[PDB]
Formats: sequence, C-alpha cells, structure tokens
Amino acid sequence: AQRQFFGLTYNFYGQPAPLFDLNDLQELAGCYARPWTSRFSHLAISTGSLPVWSARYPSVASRNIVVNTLLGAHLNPFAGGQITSHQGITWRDPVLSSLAPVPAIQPPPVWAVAENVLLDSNNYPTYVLNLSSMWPINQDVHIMTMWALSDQGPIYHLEVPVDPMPAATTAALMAYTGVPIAHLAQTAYRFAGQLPQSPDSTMVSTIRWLSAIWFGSLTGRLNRSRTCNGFYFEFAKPALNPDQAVLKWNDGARAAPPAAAQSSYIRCISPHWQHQIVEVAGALMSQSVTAVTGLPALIDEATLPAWSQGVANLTGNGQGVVPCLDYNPVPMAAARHLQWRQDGLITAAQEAQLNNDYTAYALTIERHLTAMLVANPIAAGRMPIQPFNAADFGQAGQTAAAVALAQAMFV
Amino acid sequence: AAVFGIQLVPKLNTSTTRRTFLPLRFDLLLDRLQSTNLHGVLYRALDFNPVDRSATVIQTYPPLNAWSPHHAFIENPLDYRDWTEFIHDRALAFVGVLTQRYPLTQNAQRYTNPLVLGAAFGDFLNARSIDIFLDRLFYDPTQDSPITAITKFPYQWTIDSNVTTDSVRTSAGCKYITLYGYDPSRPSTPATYGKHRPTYATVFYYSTLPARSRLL
Amino acid sequence: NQPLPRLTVAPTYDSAMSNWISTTIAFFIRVVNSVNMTATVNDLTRRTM
Repeated sequence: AQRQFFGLTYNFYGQPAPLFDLNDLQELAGCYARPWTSRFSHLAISTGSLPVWSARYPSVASRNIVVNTLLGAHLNPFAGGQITSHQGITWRDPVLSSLAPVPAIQPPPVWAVAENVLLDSNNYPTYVLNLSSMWPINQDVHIMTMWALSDQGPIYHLEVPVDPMPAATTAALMAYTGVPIAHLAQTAYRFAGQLPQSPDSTMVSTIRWLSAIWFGSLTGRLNRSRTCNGFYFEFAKPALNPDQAVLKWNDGARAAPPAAAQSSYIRCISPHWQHQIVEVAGALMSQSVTAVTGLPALIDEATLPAWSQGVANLTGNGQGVVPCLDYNPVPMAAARHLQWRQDGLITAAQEAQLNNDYTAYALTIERHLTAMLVANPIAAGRMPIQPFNAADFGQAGQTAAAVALAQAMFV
Repeated sequence: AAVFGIQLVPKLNTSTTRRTFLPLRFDLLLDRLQSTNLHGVLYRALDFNPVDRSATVIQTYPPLNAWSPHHAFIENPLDYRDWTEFIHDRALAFVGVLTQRYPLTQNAQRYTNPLVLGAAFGDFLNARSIDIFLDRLFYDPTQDSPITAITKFPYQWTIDSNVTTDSVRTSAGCKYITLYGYDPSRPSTPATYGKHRPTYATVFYYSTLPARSRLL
Repeated sequence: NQPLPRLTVAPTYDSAMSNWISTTIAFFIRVVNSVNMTATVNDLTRRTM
C-alpha cells in the first residue's frame, strides 16, 4: 500500500479566515455523508451539463477550489495532533468520517485560524493505524496540496517509463476508448480513493499512462497521426466548444519511446484552467496517480507562488527537484494546432483559422471568469473563482518549454 | 526525571557504532555444529545446577534459536541429561545431511543464509523433510539475506517458512527452551518471557518497504 | 491458517486442530491414570479407557 502523505493548505489570499462559507460546508461536506471521495461527483461529460455558470459556484472548477478551502480549516489533526473545530464544526469521530456541529458538553478545542499549515500523515498516530478505513483522506489532502502549492492552476505530474506500455495497461485502456476525458479522470479519481492500492497495482500504471497521453495530445505531438502505443486524445473542433477530449486508439505511426525517464511537473498557468472541464479532469487525473504513490520527488521551486517555498516534503530547490512547467491554454493550443498542421493532419490555411476558432473560444471562457470574479469579490469571505487579476489570461508562461517536454516524452 | 514508576538517571549513554552484519561461512557453521561440546557453542543452560547436571531453562543461540519444537517435544520435556545428548546427536547428524549435499572441501567459503539455515535446522529437529531448504542454503552477500529466500523461490507452502514474493512468514525462534523441571513459579528461575513456548510470535520478513505496507 | 495446497493431501498430525486433539486427549488419559481414578475405577477397565 502507501502510508505517508504530506499536505499544504490553501492560502487565505490577503484575507482573514479560510475563504469558504458555512453555506458551503453544507453544500459539499454536508448531508453528514463522508465529504471525502466526492470531489468528482460535480463534473459532467462536459461543461454544458453543469450548474457551473452564473450561480453559487460559477465555474467548472469552482467546486473543488471551494471544497479544498473547506478542507484546510478541518485538517488541524495532521497539522498538530488534535481534532479541533472551526465555527461550530468538527469531525464526528477520530476517523474523520465527516463533519458535524460541535457536540455540546465535550467540544473540541476551537481551531486556530492559520493559513498554509503543512501536514504530516504522521502527526496523527491514528491515521496509519487505520489506513484502510480513512484511506480516502489521503488521496484528498493530496488533491488539495496539488492545488495549494499553486495559485493559478493545479500542479500535477508526468511520466513515461523507457519501456513499452505494460500490456495489461494497453488492455485496460482499450476498454476506455470512446470515454470522455471527464469520465476517465472519473475512474482515475474514483479508483485511487478507497482501499490502499499498492503503487504496483495494474491500474496505477494504466491511469498514469492515461495522464501522459493526455498531455501529449494537449501539445499536438500525440495526435491522430503520432499516437502513443496506439492512443491519443482527439479534441473537439473549436467552434462548438473545443474544451473536450476523448481517448481514441488508432493505428498510425507509434511515437517511438523516449531515450530516458521523462519527469516534469506541469500546471495550467492562466486563469483559463478554472473553467476548462478538460484542463481540470486532466490535471485532477494526473493527480490521482501521485496520491497513491507518495510524490515522485520535490516539485521545483522556481516558478511557484510565494507561500510555496521549500515546503518541506513538497517543494524543493536543489537536486531532488524536477523543473516545473506551466502552459497557457491559448499559447498552448496554438502550437497544438501547428503540430497537427506539420503532420499534414490539417491544411496550411486551416491552422490560421483553427486558432481563430479556438482563440475566440478562450476569449469566451475569459469574459466569463472575469465576470464571476467581479461578481464574487473575495472580501466576501468566499473564493469560488479565486482571484487572478485581468492579466494572467494572456500570460505566455513556460508553454514553449512544455511543448518541448512533450516531444522528448514521445519521441 | 522519571517515567511512571521507573526512575531514569540523568546521563544518556549508548553504543556509538554498529558492527557490519557478518554472515557465518559454511565451514564455521560446520564447526559450531560439530564441536566437542555444543553447550556455549550452540545452546547454553541459563541456570545449570552444579550439584547435578540439571537446568531449568536453556537460552539458545543462532542455528538453534530459530527452531520451534512440535507438540510431542513440549509435552514430556527432557532433562538436561538427554538434552545435551539429544542435540550433541542431532547437531552432528544434521551436519551430515547438510554436508553430504555440499562437500565442505569444495564449497566451505560460501556464506550460509541466516534465515534458511535456521528453518533448515529447526525443521530437521522436528523431523520434517529438509530437502527443499538445502537448494538455497547459501547466498552471495550482495543479494539481500531475506531476498535470496524470495528470489531463489516464491514457495508459499512449507509450514514455518512461507516464502511469497515480498515476505517470508516463519514462526519466531525460541530463545528459550525449558527442560522438564521448569516452573515460572519460583522467583529464581530465569525470566523466559514465554519464549519457552513454541508459537508465541510470528516473524514476518519483508523485502522492500512497499512490501511491508502490504504486510502491515 | 495455512495457504491452500495445490498438490496431494494426507491427514497430518501437526496443526492447532490436530495438536489440540492430541494434547487434550493426552490430558484425559492423565485424568484416567490419576490417583482418584486409579483408586476407585477398576483396573483392567481403566486400561480400556
């Protein structure tokens, strides 16, 4: 199995208490059911099937970004050792099964409102003693810490063993073909979130390879022509919502295996991530892997927020680090198209349009986040949109770097 | 300071180095076993009475401490007389079984495997076929001592030495065997710790850390 | 508990079960050859037991 996880809470963006409403606690972690492996029950085959627009949570990622804040205020055990309680709320039992109003006669010591508290699955001697049971809380704090170490888009991880796909990993994928990127992260997430599965387990390879192929596609390389072992993701033609992704085992030239171990931490860099069901289901999925395998190594420090420096066990700076790249959906897709255009996939006059098509699309998932941003302030104690300042949108982050990290990953 | 009822003197003092684990060569194991007197070399009467050759308890060492008797040995225990005789016999007669399968002259400079050697000897006493253990009674120091037990073979059937891919479930040794005439009643008899029993523990050897998580 | 065997089985006299029957049946053999028993219960009959 795996008995060791290190987390880091969200950052109260220049704000007092944790940016989550009581109305939220009873909107995700409520109903008394275990708020744990629920993160995914708020996503659809796409975006047009969710209440992710003008509403309490105006974003295809506004849910997790909230449930994640709510998790910070109720994770004191892993911080210090005791259970504590934040505003009349504290886990019912030592197993942290769920949340519930403070008892009445034996209330837990009121939590201490502190931002960015590190976490150690050791500071809580009961966790590992029950592992199996509260297994979920692990993979979750992990999903958290991969969004917390970042400020503008979750930071997942990518791999590619120098070997060919693990047979029973080409068989497991060939049964997930038609399935959309959403339902893939689904199985991915749903999987590594119940019963400690050994990192050796088949599924981990499969769901870890499904996070390497998704990336190759997101950067042309692993396209309809140059597939992985036979797979690649086909994105919906921009003009009718290109924010899609479906796995498709083809049979064109197989992108030869890399010359070595290709590891790197990639995170969406522009606010765009917050509303692209594919930029989340994908990233979220790549995180399903890390959750049941500790954490490859230390994520490079360089490009990362101010509250994520030398974050013990997580962030690094020295050798045990892996350069962390951050791409921008538009500056990205543009090259993703150029790649297609080069492999004869499309016409030479069709990419100067494919971009128009998609670029206008990104301009739509832009006047929307800004609207929701200047709709749900932040001083309002809530953070469904997560501040971003009308700027990062164009921000041509690493991008160019990851577009190269994709080629070396699928030579 | 003091922890509960125990009082702890201020000064802290521990050994400052660890001797590199040394695996017994095949010849040394052959001499240890075939020595004039096994007492001291293999087993050692904890409280041997001078007057008469009698010993309530006997703490044992390596190729013997592994062994865990079968029911017939527990019920109707022997006296320090026939006990020395029992071993002085079996220790020798065992060297035979093991040496005829590995002529000392040609392969003495080969380290025996702590684990298998234990189960291979303990199983010999209980009178269980020892054929399988011999196959890998040796191992190159480079390959882990507990790994050779797995690499050579993932044999999950031999009672008291179930070797899986990552762990080897064997019955803990018996650092103490009690010869007839032993009683935990007297305050004088040496603290056996229940190990005079056959199955008081179950040593699970593991290969790698992930192999251990799967165990716990 | 022991792992299922894929070879041939033959009633063995080792194992908790087996041992439990062997030591306990060894106890009542002691109850029968004890002082009490030995004085009361007849002799030849006590052998039969």
